[PDB]
Amino acid sequence: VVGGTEAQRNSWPSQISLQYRSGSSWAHTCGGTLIRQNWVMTAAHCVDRELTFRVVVGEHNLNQNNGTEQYVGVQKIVVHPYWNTDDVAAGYDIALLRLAQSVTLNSYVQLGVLPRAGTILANNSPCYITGWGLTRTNGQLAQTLQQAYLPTVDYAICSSSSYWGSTVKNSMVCAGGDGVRSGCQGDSGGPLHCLVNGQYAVHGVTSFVSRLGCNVTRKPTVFTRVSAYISWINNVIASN
Ligand SMILES: CC(C)c1ccc(NC(=O)[C@H](Cc2ccccc2)NC(=O)[C@H](CCCC[NH3+])NC(=O)C(F)(F)F)cc1
Ligand SMILES: [Ca+2]
Repeated sequence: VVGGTEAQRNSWPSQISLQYRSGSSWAHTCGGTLIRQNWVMTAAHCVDRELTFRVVVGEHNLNQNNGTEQYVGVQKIVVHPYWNTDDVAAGYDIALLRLAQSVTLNSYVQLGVLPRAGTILANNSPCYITGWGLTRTNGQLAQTLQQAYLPTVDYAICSSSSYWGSTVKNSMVCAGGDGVRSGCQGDSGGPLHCLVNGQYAVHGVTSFVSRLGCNVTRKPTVFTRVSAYISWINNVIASN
């Protein structure tokens, strides 16, 4: 998160860190959203490498014991059947991970509330992106969870010439684009939380930014529109 602020410890409890095994250690690669005590929603591109992965719920400071973390292994990865590694602009950048154990819910670990199927947010809707990714373009991971106020840019505006054009599809949410605040590498998979009827709901899964830089005027951060995937999500959790 470029142009972010430090999140309070309990503000966003459905946020997880997706980490992979590096030598004796574990490194953060992506965010996610806890959606069931044993299921995480993240972006499909986050698990395209065949790495050993773990999820950390209740995490705040990556590099420090918070006294609130639960570590759980990933048991099963279901990516969207239509996801293509070579074409992120096609969409379908969503995956579901079955955890090896059910996590315990407390004020640090909560399930994220999903939107009703088909819900589109009006332009300039109040949303927040959270994550541990790069705080500058080509910078470094944050060690505490950051948040940034990122209002949505609706599809007409976002798919216009000036903006993402043809690269954005109606299965995506655009948010931000002011050249100051943005999602950046390592925030992929994470939540875009939007305040709806007095309730925060997870409307985006972070998917991409520009090839030119994270915080670029008129190139909003792009998210998988979660409400486009509610029947697939339910259908996976029911069977698996
Ligand atoms: C400055 C220049 C090197 C530059 C190049 C690319 C970007 N970023 C990008 O275009 C964004 C990174 C990103 C994702 C989500 C949120 C924020 C940022 N990258 C993506 O869309 C890829 C998805 C690859 C799909 C194929 N397997 N994301 C990533 O792999 C991740 F996790 F590291 F962030 C930003 C800057
Ligand atoms: Ca920690």
